[PDB]
Amino acid sequence: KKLFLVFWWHMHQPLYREPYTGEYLLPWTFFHAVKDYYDMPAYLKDFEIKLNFNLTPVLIDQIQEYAQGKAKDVFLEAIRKDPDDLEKEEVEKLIEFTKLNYEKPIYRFERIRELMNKEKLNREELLDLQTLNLLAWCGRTLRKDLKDLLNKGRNYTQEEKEYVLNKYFEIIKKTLSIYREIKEEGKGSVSTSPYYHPLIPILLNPNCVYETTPNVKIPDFAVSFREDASKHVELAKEKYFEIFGEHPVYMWPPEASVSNEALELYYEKGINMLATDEVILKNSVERASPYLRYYFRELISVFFRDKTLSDLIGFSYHAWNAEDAVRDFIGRLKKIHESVDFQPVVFVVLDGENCWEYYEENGIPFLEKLYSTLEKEEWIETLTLEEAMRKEDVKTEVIESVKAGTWFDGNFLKWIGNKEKNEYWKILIEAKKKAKNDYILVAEGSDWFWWQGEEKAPFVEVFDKLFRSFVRRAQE
Ligand SMILES: C[C@H]1O[C@H](O[C@H]2[C@H](O)[C@@H](O)[C@@H](O[C@H]3[C@H](O)[C@@H](O)[C@@H](O)O[C@@H]3CO)O[C@@H]2CO)[C@H](O)[C@@H](O)[C@@H]1N[C@H]1C=C(CO)[C@@H](O)[C@H](O)[C@H]1O
Repeated sequence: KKLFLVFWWHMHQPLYREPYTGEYLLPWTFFHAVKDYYDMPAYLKDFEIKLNFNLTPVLIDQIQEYAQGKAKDVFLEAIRKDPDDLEKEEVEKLIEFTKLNYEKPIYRFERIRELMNKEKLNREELLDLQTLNLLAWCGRTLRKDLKDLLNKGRNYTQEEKEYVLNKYFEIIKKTLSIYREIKEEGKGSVSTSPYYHPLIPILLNPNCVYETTPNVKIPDFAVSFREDASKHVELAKEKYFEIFGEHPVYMWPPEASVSNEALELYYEKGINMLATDEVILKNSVERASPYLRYYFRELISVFFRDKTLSDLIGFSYHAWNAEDAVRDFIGRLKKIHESVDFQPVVFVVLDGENCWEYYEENGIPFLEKLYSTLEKEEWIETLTLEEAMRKEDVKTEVIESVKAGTWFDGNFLKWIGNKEKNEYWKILIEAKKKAKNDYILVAEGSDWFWWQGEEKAPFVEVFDKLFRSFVRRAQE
């Protein structure tokens, strides 16, 4: 009697490329590419387990642009330059980026603490600030290859910085290749999402928000987004087809967001299985066990992630020592295994790149111990999405209706329902009436609405510039 364990690591960035200048106004795609997007699948080179991944099409587009040498990344240019060539504005951006990241364990260099205590930085201090920002985002693979430069911690030269940059771009250039490799080796399945990571249930029917939050105010949706919802899914199938050579049959719904109408759309577009959140299941059925494969109206298979386990990795275990965290996680799997007489399917589904910066050593001791342990546990079998979808010795249940929501409290309030978020929807609605090109799809991404109207969101001015620039460009 096995426990079936399914990891599904979701990878996404919104489009940081400003459409009029072509400039990447934030470096987050570059930094998560060199830290996470190659290294997370590359664990499969060292550990005999299965791991699955979601890649959004808009993330893939940007990874490609960086790999081809065509991304004009303004923050990265401030890092690359000799400090004597830095603009006043660039020194400020560097310092402010450091301030934002200063307390994360991956930034634990005493030299960074020194540099932020200084009133004015000379050329050598700015080289250290530049290079330590780079090295803070070093991924597992190059953490081994560049170990000696990392331990130096100070006194970096321009040549050493450029060496690190070149190795980082080598990692980016091999990123799509490693997803193709682990896929064709059967070591993991790769899914995608609707193209720009929108909230499909809202695009199909904004009234679905009242299924969970009847008191919310939303703007006047005087235009239909139903066709755009279909386009996000169809364009995502095409982008995935181009990269991996087949149409995707697994999709991760952005923000775990489902509704009865969204599930119908995914079915109509040929998607065979998706996953969503345990809160949705609890809101939708009485006996809400996440350890079964569900069939929505006999149309499409649905797994509900184990929210506790997913949240322990995503939010809890950074505050734990690595050995104790793995002990805790394995202990919880043992409890699940002996809590049922059938073989439970245990989906662990979360962002694949955002939690690690808060762990010691970028989460590498944790994942190395976790994967080493799982590799050898005889009562656990990790599965690909394909194996989970087609496995015969599991329990199943039919579901006729879901209550529309997301994995954030089972509702849509993180993206709609206050004056500032509603203003973005109003802007989008107005622009859609006059839209002439697919930049309107870019502006439908969930990310713009998440950062709008929030207390101190970092660089929200940049997200705002991007959203409004895409909305402007969509009408031209
Ligand atoms: C400002 C923020 O930008 C970057 O964050 C991006 C994430 O890295 C991406 O993975 C993507 O996240 C979305 C997920 O895919 C989705 O599943 C859901 O979880 O929503 C996410 C938000 O839409 O897109 C993000 C940008 O939209 C950057 O990587 C990240 O570090 C930056 N976070 C800063 C913000 C705050 C306050 O919230 C601090 O807590 C962080 O420490 C800062 O680094």
